[PDB]
Amino acid sequence: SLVVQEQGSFQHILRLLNTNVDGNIKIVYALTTIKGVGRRYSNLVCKKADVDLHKRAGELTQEELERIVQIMQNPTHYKIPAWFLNRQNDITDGKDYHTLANNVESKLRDDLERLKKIRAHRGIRHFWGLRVRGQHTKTTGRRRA
Amino acid sequence: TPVTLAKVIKVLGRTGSRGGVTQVRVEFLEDTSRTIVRNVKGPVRENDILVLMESEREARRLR
Amino acid sequence: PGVSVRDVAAQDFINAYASFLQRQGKLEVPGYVDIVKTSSGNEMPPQDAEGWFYKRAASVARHIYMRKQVGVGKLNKLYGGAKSRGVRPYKHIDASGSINRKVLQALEKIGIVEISPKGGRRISENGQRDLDRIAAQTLEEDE
Amino acid sequence: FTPVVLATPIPEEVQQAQTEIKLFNKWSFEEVEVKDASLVDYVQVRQPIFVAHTAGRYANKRFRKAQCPIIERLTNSLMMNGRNNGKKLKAVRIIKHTLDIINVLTDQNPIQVVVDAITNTGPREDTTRVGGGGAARRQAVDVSPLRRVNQAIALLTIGAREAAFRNIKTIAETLAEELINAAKGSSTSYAIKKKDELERVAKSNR
Amino acid sequence: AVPSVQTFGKKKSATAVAHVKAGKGLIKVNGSPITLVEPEILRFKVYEPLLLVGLDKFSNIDIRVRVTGGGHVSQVYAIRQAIAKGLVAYHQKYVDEQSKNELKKAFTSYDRTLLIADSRRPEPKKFGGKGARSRFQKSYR
Amino acid sequence: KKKWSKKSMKDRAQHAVILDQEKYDRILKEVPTYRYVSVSVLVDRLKIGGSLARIALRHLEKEGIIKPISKHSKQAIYTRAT
Amino acid sequence: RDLSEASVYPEYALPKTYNKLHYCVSCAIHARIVRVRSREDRKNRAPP
RNA sequence: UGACGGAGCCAGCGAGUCUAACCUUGGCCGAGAGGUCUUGGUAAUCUUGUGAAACUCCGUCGUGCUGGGGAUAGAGCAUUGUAAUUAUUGCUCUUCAACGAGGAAUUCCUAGUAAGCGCAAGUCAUCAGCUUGCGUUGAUUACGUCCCUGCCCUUUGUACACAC
RNA sequence: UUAAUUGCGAUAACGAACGAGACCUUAACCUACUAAAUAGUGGUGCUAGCAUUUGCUGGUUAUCCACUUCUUAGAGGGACUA
Repeated sequence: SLVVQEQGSFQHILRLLNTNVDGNIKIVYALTTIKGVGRRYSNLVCKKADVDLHKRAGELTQEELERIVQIMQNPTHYKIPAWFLNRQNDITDGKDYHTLANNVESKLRDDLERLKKIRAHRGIRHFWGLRVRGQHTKTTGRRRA
Repeated sequence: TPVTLAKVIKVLGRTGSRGGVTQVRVEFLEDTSRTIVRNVKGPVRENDILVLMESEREARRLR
Repeated sequence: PGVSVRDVAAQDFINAYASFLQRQGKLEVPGYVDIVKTSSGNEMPPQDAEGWFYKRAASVARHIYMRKQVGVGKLNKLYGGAKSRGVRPYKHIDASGSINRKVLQALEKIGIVEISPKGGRRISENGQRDLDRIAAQTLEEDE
Repeated sequence: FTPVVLATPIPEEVQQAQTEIKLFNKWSFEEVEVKDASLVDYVQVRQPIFVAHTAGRYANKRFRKAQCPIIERLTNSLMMNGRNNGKKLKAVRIIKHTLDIINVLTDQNPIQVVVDAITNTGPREDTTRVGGGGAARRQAVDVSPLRRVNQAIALLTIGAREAAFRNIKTIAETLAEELINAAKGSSTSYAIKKKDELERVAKSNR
Repeated sequence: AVPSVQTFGKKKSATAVAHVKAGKGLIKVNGSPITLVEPEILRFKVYEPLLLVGLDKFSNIDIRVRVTGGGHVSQVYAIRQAIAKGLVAYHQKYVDEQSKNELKKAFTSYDRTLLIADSRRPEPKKFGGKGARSRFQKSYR
Repeated sequence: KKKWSKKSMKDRAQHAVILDQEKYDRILKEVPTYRYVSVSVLVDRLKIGGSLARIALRHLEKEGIIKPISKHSKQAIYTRAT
Repeated sequence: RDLSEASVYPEYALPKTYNKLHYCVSCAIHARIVRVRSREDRKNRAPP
């Protein structure tokens, strides 16, 4: 088959977008391993980058990595219809922001602490560790420890 | 294992506590007029062939 | 003696029509293809980016040729499927009305398929001719 | 001699197979006589069948199943374990693949190796629950040809599905391997091991 | 007057009307040939009568089958019963009644259900259960 | 609750997605004398990845030694033509 | 049959065993040597 | 024997505005609800062949707790209601906590019934995981027995008769 | 004996009544008594693909002929173990 040198390019565990990724899988699903972005966004980004999906995750160019970096930095600069994103009309400004693996958890914690600080029923429920979406808790949610 | 071939000559009737077994009488191809009482786990009907690993036993009555 | 899409197998003929339309490339694609999932029940988008729209157009055009008059709601009901609604049991969900309507509009623009009276849409004369020509190309290539 | 042709195309090989002598596509129902007198009069022989899928009235009388085909019985048992209920189309696809695999291997008669596997896996001594009194015991009971073939079919099916659960090999090749292993005799196939273990306990409590 | 005979094969809900007349020797379903529906299994299933009787009996006979109702297996069963009955009606009305008798003898010898329509009509479902005979569940406490 | 397990190491297969000459020549000299060939055959008798087995099957059939008996999805059967 | 074919002596008499089993009322009823009868036919001295 | 992506894509007994709306056939936009006129009406002709699902083919995932979980939680559009906020409901996005024939026990199943999958009416100002009916594939051990749970008749014993 | 105090029968019983049956619907086989632009065939009012070879798929009412032997019908036929 195609011969690639047995250099450091093949590693058992590698770093990607501040997370850890194991290869030997598809590039798209390696992106799904990234926290906050899954199969839909990964396949959208790959398809709009026009990189062949049937190709493996062994050879990837520096220009392609910078391409993905720029896509995630400015998705709207890449003509994306802005409803695939996971934060529409944010409370801080109202723009469209795409989270990172850390940004999604920081944003989730920020809105959680915001609900607690504002002392809504949702915030009280999140504090008490109960179900907030109106589920039936009389027979569910026992092993909460 | 010595295997003997015998053919059922009369289905005597279903027996057992739950009825899951049937007592039949079987005749041996060799030594004409040699018949043995055997039991059946599944169905059994007239003119049916039979394989027996041992044939030196009889079951007469069950209750 | 007698070539007709009914007399030909479906899959190979539609693949041939897709390849022919892909070679020509004059269908006036809407432009927001490769982002849609062809429906609303699918959990994963399709596989080929520049593809599958030729396939959808071939399928709809051939379905119209089989039928007499068919609207966008009929297209969506026809292309729908069972949706995995989590713990709630699977239910039928329609296809994407926007994509069915836009492929009808594209067929209208290319003249393969035309508006019909009493409401609905009918396979056009030149569209039928092209369809049978592709099918006949299939009978000539396989036999 | 002339070839009587029809304008609707029909394959030449199947036309020949029709015109010369009645036969299946790749398997022969002729010269497949067995010496297993205990299991004859239960397996369908001298009745060739074009496709194993039949909507036949087989569960009304007592021994309609005797003249029912055995291949149909195998493909019927292949639909089990819950979600695989029904889907005779899938069942027929899998059995077709299994027979093709058993044809490409072991180039002798495929139905013949199938029936030899059936007879070898069919248990001839079983145990029945005897009340005993308080402590229910096992009773070693011989004699059932219908149950012999029934248990052989059930054993082959559940062994094939147990092999085909949670693994990369498909049910077709698992079933084909189980059938060939049971037919030739290897003391390794799951159906035959279960049959001989049941036999051993039956003889032990005999 | 083109001599056509109308038969029909039935199933749970699959009704197949067969028009058998003197033509060029063709079989067509919904205007598409019986030979090119490509199921790879039901193709052989519907070939069964034609394969068993040969092309001697379809020299100049056109048989058109219009189907409606039931699933795929029910439809192919209705197709096969309708085409068998249509050939029987043709060989009785126009070809020799002896030919019809021998055709039906061959059909029966291959399979007795070829001539007889299935009649296992679905059983209605009663209250207190999800199906016709199955009950819901008997929980005591 | 209870983990219902012992937390021991599993099979931990090393399914090869990339290879070299030392394995390519081995598979090339091994694909003969194989009465029945499929994805399962390749994986179990070669200890190679599923994708690599599929690619090798496609390439070998495109060259042409084995011929197919069934093209049905999820089950491909190839037998070498003598 | 087996004893007749394995016998040395032909036309063997093949004797039979004779004994008298005395049952108490409880054991006889339990083992169904006798059984509870209707009042009118308790007076049937005649065996069947 | 699975999830998904593409080509086929099959039932009727079921429902429907008159003192002010029922299920929907659209020129325009979106995988989403919504407007301009009535093609539908006092109804086998209109919705509706209700083109509704595991079902037939080419691939991806491929045994590694994976693409089976939306359990759970935060961002935007909306039919209904003069208030859907403690997701009524639908559609775009994510974490990975159980799952190696599932212990004591316990429930249903004789010809198209078990089971699988789907459709219609009921409750309704708005949504089915329910019930009542229907449709698709379809069942080896049942023409046997009281061993367990119950019965029916006869005989029998009883110190029982709100009756073991 | 099957589901039956279902019957055949012996008999201080004979003759009855109610339950079971009997009954009323449901799905099945009707090439009949009577059928509509709601399920079609040939010419046609208009038109295309395989061609001047006899057909299919298409698309429409008043311009008509033969039928409900597929949907549904009403004095209705058989199945009662013949």
